[PDB]
Amino acid sequence: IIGGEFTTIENQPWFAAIYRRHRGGSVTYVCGGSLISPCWVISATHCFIDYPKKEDYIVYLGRSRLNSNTQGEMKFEVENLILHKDYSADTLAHHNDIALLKIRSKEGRCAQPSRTIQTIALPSMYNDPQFGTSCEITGFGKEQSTDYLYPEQLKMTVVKLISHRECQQPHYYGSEVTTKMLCAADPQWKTDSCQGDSGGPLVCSLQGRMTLTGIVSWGRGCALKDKPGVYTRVSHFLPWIRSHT
Amino acid sequence: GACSWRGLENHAAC
Repeated sequence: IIGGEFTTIENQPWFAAIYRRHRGGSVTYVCGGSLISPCWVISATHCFIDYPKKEDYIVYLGRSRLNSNTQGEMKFEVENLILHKDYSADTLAHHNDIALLKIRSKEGRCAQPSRTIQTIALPSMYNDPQFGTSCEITGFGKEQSTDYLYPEQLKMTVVKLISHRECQQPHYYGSEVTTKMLCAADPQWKTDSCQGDSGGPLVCSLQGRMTLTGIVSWGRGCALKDKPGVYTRVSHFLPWIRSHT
Repeated sequence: GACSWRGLENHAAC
């Protein structure tokens, strides 16, 4: 997250921290995700495409820090890793950039809701907020595009939804942006998601409830003029989500 | 570069 503010997991208790085991035992952060039911985390296919083996991943819930434990956190293995069959990528755009992780602990349990671990509501079909609506993004992603490291503490910020029509302008992303994507950005381009925030939640209040409107998918650089963050438009994938969960 | 962007996390070529 470029700009914005530091936060803790209580402010985004559906946030899932996804890591990968190596290859000699080191564990590195991969991407964010969102808990949509006790056993299911939703994220982006691009986070896993190159290394699709479920055994390689660890998921944490109730975690506020990257490399240190947080009191109340839960650690999970990935029972199933479901990537979208229609996924595709070019230099930039990732199409159908959506993934589901079925989570299970060593002891065979799913998530237990608490003050630090809660599910996030899915939107109703084809129902998004109007353009200019302020939404929140959360993650352990880079604080500056040039940074080598990720922040140790969870961050969040606010970005405003941009219309498909504005985002498809040539100076923005042209044809790269489809109707199954949502653009969002800061009016001054001063705050944004960035590398390492992929798979994480874009949350909007809809019909009075915090709703998973988007999943951080792609973009050119970060907090860059005329280059919004691009998000998988969750309201266009409800049949896929329902079937695979 | 592209490897510093959203979209290329956990990629072999990066």
